[PDB]
Parts: sequence; structure tokens; C-alpha cells
Amino acid sequence: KPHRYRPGTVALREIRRYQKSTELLIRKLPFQRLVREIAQDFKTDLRFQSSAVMALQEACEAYLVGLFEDTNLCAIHAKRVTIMPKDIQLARRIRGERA
Amino acid sequence: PHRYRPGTVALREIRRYQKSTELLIRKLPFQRLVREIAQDFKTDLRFQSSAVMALQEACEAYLVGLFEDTNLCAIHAKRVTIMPKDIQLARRIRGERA
Amino acid sequence: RAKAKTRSSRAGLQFPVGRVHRLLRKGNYSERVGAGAPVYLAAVLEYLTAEILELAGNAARDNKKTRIIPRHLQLAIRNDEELNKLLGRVTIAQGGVLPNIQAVLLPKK
Amino acid sequence: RAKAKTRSSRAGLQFPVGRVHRLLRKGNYSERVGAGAPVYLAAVLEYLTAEILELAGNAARDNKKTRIIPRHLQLAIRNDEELNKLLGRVTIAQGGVLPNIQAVLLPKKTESHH
Amino acid sequence: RKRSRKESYSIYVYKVLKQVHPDTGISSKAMGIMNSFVNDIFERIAGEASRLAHYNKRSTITSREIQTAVRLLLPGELAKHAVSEGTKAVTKYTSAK
Amino acid sequence: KRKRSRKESYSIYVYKVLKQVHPDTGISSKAMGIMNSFVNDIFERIAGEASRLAHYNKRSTITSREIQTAVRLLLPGELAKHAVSEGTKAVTKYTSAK
Amino acid sequence: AKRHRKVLRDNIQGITKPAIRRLARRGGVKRISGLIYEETRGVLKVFLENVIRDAVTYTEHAKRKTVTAMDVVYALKRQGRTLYGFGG
Amino acid sequence: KRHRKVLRDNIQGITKPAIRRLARRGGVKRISGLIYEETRGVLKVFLENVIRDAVTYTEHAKRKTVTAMDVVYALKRQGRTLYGFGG
Ligand SMILES: [Ca+2]
Ligand SMILES: [Cl-]
Ligand SMILES: [Cl-]
Repeated sequence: KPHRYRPGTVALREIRRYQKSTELLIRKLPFQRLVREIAQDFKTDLRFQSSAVMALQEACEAYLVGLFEDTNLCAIHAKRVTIMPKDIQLARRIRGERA
Repeated sequence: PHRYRPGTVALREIRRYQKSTELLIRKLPFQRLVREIAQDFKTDLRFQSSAVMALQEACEAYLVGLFEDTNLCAIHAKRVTIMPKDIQLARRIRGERA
Repeated sequence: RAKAKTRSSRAGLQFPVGRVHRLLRKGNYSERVGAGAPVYLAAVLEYLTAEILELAGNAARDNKKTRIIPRHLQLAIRNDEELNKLLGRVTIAQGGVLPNIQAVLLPKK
Repeated sequence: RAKAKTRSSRAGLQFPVGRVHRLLRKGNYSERVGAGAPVYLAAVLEYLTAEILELAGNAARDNKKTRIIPRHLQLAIRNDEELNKLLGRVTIAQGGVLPNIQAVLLPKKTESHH
Repeated sequence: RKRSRKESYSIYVYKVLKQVHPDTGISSKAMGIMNSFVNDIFERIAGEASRLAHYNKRSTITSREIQTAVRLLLPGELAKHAVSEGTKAVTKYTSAK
Repeated sequence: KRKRSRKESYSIYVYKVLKQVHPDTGISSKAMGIMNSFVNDIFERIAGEASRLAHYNKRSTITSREIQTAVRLLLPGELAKHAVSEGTKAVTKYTSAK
Repeated sequence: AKRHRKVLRDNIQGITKPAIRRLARRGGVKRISGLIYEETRGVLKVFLENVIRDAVTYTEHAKRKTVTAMDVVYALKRQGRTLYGFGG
Repeated sequence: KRHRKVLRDNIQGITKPAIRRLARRGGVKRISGLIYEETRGVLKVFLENVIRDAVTYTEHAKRKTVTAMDVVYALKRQGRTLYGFGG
């Protein structure tokens, strides 16, 4: 008797929720650390303007959201509904990001 | 009596044409097309012969590359045959198409 | 001495012809710059600017908002066939995406 | 009075430091061009040219051919992971493509050659 | 100490906004986006113009270059209105002198 | 008229470098055309980015340091190391000649 | 008298099936659905329009009536299909 | 003092539910468990290429701080032009 939504229905609901919005979807501090981690590998003791870290995050999430759209088309192309890493790898190969 | 199985002469042709560098579209038809497409931009246009070659070189390169990408989409859907949706998905993902 | 009129005012333009003209001379595009150029360029910059704000404004109105914000610009651009092409490799911060859910992913009812 | 020493010889280059320096000044890049800019640049162009020529020359030699042709340049470039990336949105007229047939398209049976 | 001058297109975006939607306003973030746009396209047109003039062995970017640059860079209908509005503005600026 | 105008190229140089690298191999005109396109392509990329750099940092001057930073930006890993190396060596040698 | 040029129509069909197959072969295609050939023609035509448009634009800016290999080379660069061996 | 920067393995801070949200905006309905790690690697490669160029722009300017313009110029070079942070 307790209410339960069939699988797909809360997912479809999330899609709508997030397509309506523009908030960044990666949590800010984790992101900010990762950037600095990665930045060490090229130069030591670098500071960032916070707008520089926001500009990167804006740019990343935009690229990933974009890549997911192409990944979803590749998944559907093969008569599926479930994105899998070969979808991502195909998208990026056709995109020419990858060999 | 003698006959090859389907796909055998196809593979043979793949080997043949990847080994060579000659243009594969026939030159005069290609030229006629260029002239025709050009007419919708400016009447009574002339063409350096190298400019037509330069456009054929480009086209053929563009298409050969598109077919490579098209094949991968076919194979991704567990197919050996290319179909228009494979060309469309490639072109969608390349940014050429909406 | 005659009175100062701006070149924008002479062109019936809101964009700064004089500034554009200086940006052209100082941006390493050519040794010389004709006086028609910045007038024409500032013109086009004004047209496209106006085009986007026409469409961005309508989206702010549909959203019951007095002020244009990035999402309104993004909706304006991504629903207009030509503006989208013009900006097809451009990311608009804080814009989001157009609502799109492939048909196949919807319920059968 | 005492004359005639070409900047390229000074730098130890075949590429023309003076042509390169002219091309920078006249090419709407910056108001001024410093004296190392064309030396450095010419050198880099010489380096990349010499790589491709080395590799393509090898390709022509494997072909039992005295002369480099576009295909020798293509084969050189597309089998060098790095040159391929530098020149990956570039089309070499008359180069063709590298031999390559996806495995799912082959037949699978092995029974072999002499 | 007064901050050093960062120019922008923001007084001109507003002026156009009042022409087009007298009741409507604009946030900082939107202005930043408008301003990025204007600079983007400035550079695209000016760039293609620089090439055009250089390809044709000429020292001078004129309106004829800006126009042909516009033709090459903007899509059909957008190109047409730009060319019209750019011609208007010149033809007009000429008659005033 | 009577004599066609002069159109510059990097041919003599490409050839000079060719004799260094392979003394007994030649080069067809199409192949040389590709080499000339190559040099001009890259010239334009490196000068281009050097141009941005200077402008982005309010310098009027493209110096050997802008070429270097641009070279680091445009070439991939190994190619850029050797490229910066040869660029560094050449400027060095050139100041020694004085 | 003297007469200027005349109209050409549906030359796209001169891009035949064998040649479309050959191109696909070089692209490593083994099996081709029969709807490909008309799709490929569509795609090829869009490519040529976009490149010829831009080339011809360069022509008219040089106040010429002859389209030159450089007009094509410059157009293809703008399209991000930079081509080597025709005047780069 | 000077407070060293501890490389904590933050790529794992890019959580599963975050990756799932990004995919919802992208219109993805269903997600293989293999996705979340594939993505992280895809993200890392993205971040390295942008941050390398950005930091190159920083170095050439003789600055110790990466600015938002360094990042913008970087994304322009990588063909991923961003509006709203200057330029
Ligand atoms: Ca209105
Ligand atoms: Cl003018
Ligand atoms: Cl210098």
C-alpha cells in the first residue's frame, strides 16, 4: 500500500526539474578543490579569482550536459534507454575529442 | 559456376580504395554540379580548373570521413550496414545538423 | 568653431562609432581604416544587439519578469534558428538548456 | 663598409629569418616586432618541416621511390600520433586514408599464406 | 584612489533596450553576456575583414570589407538586415558629413 | 606585362631542409605545395596566438617570448618540447653571432 | 549574334551509386542500405552550397567573374575544412 | 606557516548524484553504473586542458593568480567560448 512511482517516472521528473533551471549542479567546494588539485600539476602555489573558478565550473557543467545529450542519442541509436560508457566514447570519437 | 559470397568483394574494394589516392567521383559530372550550384549565387561565373579540383578534393575528403563516422554509428547499433540514421546521428554529433 | 556632434548622432546610431573606430585602429586588423567602416560595424553591432533583446525581452515577459537575465537570453537564442547558428559554439553562463526530452523516453500513455 | 651576413646563417637556419620578420611586421599582428621573434619562429617552422620531411622521406624510401608525394606526407602525418593532432582538421590533397577495416567487418577464419 | 577604467557596451545596450522594450530591464549577468556578445562579434567581423583586405592586397578596411565580412559570418536573414542597417547608417552619416 | 609577377614560397627552404634530412630524395610539385601550405598554416597559427598574447597583456611588441608561449599552446607535448628547444637554441646561437 | 550561358539542372544525379559506394569503401564501409545514395547526395549538396557560397563571396569582393582556387581555399578555411596543396 | 595544498583525491567529490543531475539536464533517463567513473575521467581531461592553457596565460602575464580572463581565453582557444565573465 505505500505509494511508489514506477521506475522512470521520478527520473523523467528530475529531467524536467533540471532543464527548467540554471543552478550549477556540482557542489561548489568539491569543484573548487579539484580545480586546485589539477592546477598544482602545472604550477605550484597558484591563487584563483573566484570568478575564474566559477567560469571553469560554468564551462565544465555546460560541456558535460552537452556531452550527455550526445551520449543519450548514441544510447537511443542502439535501441536503448540506458547511457553506457561506449555511448560516451562514441560521442567523443565523432566529436573528434578522442582518437 | 564461380561466385564470391556477399561481402567478400566488398572487403576487397575497401582494401583497394584505402590503398589508393585517386578521386573517386567522376570529374565532369562533379564539375557540372559545381557550376549548377554556383548559378544560384552569381550568373555567368567562370572557374579556374584548379578551383574545381580543390572543391572535389574537399568534398571527397569530407564524405570519406563522414562515412567513417557513419560506419561507427552502424556498428554501435550492432549493424554492418550503413543507413540514413547513421549519417544523421554522425552529422548531429559533429554539429552540422540541428 | 562649429558644435560637436557625435558620429553616432550623424549615423542615427546608439552604438559608439568613435569607440569602434578606435578599437579597429588599435586592434591590429589593418594599417588604415576608412570612415565608413566603424559606422557600418557599429550599425551591425546595434542591429544584432537589438534583435537579441527583442527576443530576450519577450522571454522575460513570458516568465512574468521585468528584467532580462541570462536564461531569457538563452531561450531567445536557442529557439531562434539563426541566432543559434551564429552562437552555436558559445556557452551562455547561467542559461541552462531548452526543455527537450526525446519521445522514446516518455510513457506509452 | 664590411658587408653581407644573412640573419639565418647567424641563427644556423635554412629558413629565412628576414622574410619571417618582414611577414610579422606586415601581417597585422602587432605594432612592433622584436628581434628574437622571427629567429625563434623560423626555427620552429624549420623543425616541424624537417620532421615531416624526415618521416615522409622514409615513406617514399619504403615505397622504393626517390620522390616524396602527397601520400608519403599523409602516411607520415597520420601514423605520427602528434603530427596527426596538430594537423587533425587539415586535408591533404591527394593523400587518401590509412588502411583500416573495423574488426567486426572481417570474416574471422584464419588459414594462411605459403 | 579611483579604480582604473574598464570600458563596456552597457550604456548602449540599455539605450537599445529602451527602444525595443521600454518597460524591460536587465541584470548584471545578462549585461555581461550582452557585452561578451558584442565583443565576440566585433572581433569576428573585424577579423574576417582583416583577412579580406589582406587577401586582396589592400591596406584599408573599408565598409565594403565589413559588409562582405557580414555576408560571410551571419546567417541569411540576419545577414540581410545587418547589411541594410549598415548601409542605412552610412548613407545617412555621409549626408550629414 | 610579358613576365608573370613573383609569388613567394618556402620551396627553396623546404628543399634545403630536405637535403639535410635525406640527401637523395626529391619532392613532387603537389607534395611541395602541401609543404608550403603547412608552413603558412602554422606561421599563421603561431603569429596569431602570439598576437593575442601581446594584446591580452597590453604589449605592443611580439617578442621571442610570445612565440614561445604560443608554441607551448599550439603544439602537442613532445613536439612542443623539441620546438621550444630549437627556438631557444636558435635565438641563443643568433645573439652569439652578434 | 552572341549568346551568354544556359541553365543546368539535376546534375546531383551524376554523383552516381558506384562513386558513392567507392567513397564509402574508402571510408571502410562494407554494406550500404539503398537509401544511402539519395541521402549522401543531399549531404554532399549542402556541403558544396556552403563552400561555393563563401568562395563566390570572396570572388565578388575581388570584383572578379572567375572563381579561383584561393577563393575555394579561403572558404574551406572559414568552414573549418582547411585544405593543403592548392595555395595555402 | 604557509599551509601546503593537500592533494586529497577530489575527483571523487564529483559525486554520483551530481553526475546524475548533469545527465538529467542533458535529458538522460537511465544511467549505467559504469557512467559515474567514466564521466570523472572525461571531466578530468576537460579540466586539465582548460586549466593548462589558463595557467599558461597566467605564467606569460607573470602573475601568481589565475584570473577569469585567463580561463576565458583558454576556453576560447579550446573552442568552448564562454559569455559572462569578461572579454
Ligand atoms: Ca517592442
Ligand atoms: Cl570606408
Ligand atoms: Cl624578441
